[PDB]
Amino acid sequence: DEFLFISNNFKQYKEFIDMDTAKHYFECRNIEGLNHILDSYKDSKSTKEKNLFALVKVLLATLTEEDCLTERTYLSNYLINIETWSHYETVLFNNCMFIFESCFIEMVFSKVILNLDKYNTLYYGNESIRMFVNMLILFIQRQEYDKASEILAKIEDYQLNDDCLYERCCVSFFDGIIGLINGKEGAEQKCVQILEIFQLLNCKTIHHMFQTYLEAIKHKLS
Amino acid sequence: DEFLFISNNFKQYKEFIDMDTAKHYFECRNIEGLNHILDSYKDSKSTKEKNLFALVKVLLATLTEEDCLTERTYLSNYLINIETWSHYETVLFNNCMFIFESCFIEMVFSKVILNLDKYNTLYYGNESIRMFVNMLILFIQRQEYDKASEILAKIEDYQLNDDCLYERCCVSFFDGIIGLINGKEGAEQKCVQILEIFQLLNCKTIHHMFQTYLEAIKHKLS
Repeated sequence: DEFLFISNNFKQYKEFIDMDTAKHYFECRNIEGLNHILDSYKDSKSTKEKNLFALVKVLLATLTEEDCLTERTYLSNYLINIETWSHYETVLFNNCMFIFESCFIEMVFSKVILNLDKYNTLYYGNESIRMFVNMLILFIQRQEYDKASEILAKIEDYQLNDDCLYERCCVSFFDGIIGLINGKEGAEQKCVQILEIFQLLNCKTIHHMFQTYLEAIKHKLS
Repeated sequence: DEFLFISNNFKQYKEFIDMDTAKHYFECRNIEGLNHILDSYKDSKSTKEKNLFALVKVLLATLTEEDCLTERTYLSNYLINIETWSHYETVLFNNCMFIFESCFIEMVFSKVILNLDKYNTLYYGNESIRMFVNMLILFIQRQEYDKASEILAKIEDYQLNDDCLYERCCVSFFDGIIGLINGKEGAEQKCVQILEIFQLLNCKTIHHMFQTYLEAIKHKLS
């Protein structure tokens, strides 16, 4: 029957939806973001309600140049002081890691690296890497090379856990990027080689993405 | 983490809610019933979408003198042709068993009566009985007494199964009703005794329900 119907009681899944909704609400519509904030300050009592309000506020602030230090520091606080990693906090982190300072991001990453393995027995098995790469990108666009390299070394030591090759591809490619901006020896060779392996397997989407990135970095290399 | 988050894929749970929406839309709101039918004939392709469309059709038709024999026959069809019973169909049946012919209902009772035990290991543990009474009243309100007593005899045979005390109370009360309309021996005594036991424990809601029903039957005894 549906006794699993009772397993609806974990209906905080709605939060996930709302967040996700808001995550794309950020794209265009503003006034209903305002409505969102209205409703979520009507219900500003619980910690996750506060988290949601904080995120919507953050997005609204990037939309309208507003300062939002309260909500920013709140989110940073919450994500730093979480003990055990659940998908909720990984979603939240992946969403709002853009306004985070690289120290906080570094610490959060330092935390996920152990509680990650449940994604590795299990799209979502890539959520991990989807996080890692995101971080890396944000470091390279923030031009924090030592911290990026720190992530890379950490991940390469933790490459022992997952033998998935999209991982090793990304770490070698971004390593190549580091060498590229640092002006190292065979960096661009690594990058363009990985691009070559990407298009060779006729995986046109990913190859397009990473080629676009490499050419964007080359452009910014002015 | 949330690997139970992946178990969102059983998101046909929406149907339940949708159904539930209509369940209270039927009480008052018409216009969004019309909107519902609009959308559900817009999407009249899948079987449960068809089920929902049929239910909304049914409710709007009881509200607004429409015939809805087609959708009636559809619902009857679906509820006859399920092999193994799930909570979904208990919900659907409990919703639309009002416009049904007692024949289909009879077969449904013959089918659900075995698949009941998931409710019996397990509000919802009483849902089974919540269905039965729904049937029973509808039989007496349709004035089909022999069928009602027949069902009751079956339930008393299946009383061996569940030792829940709301059951024996209900069957004793309705048995009393049967004796009351057939004019059998000391029936109303049994009824008023059961009501008495209800009100003695100061559970006024249930006692109120069954007393108002009993007085309605007393009235119709003209």
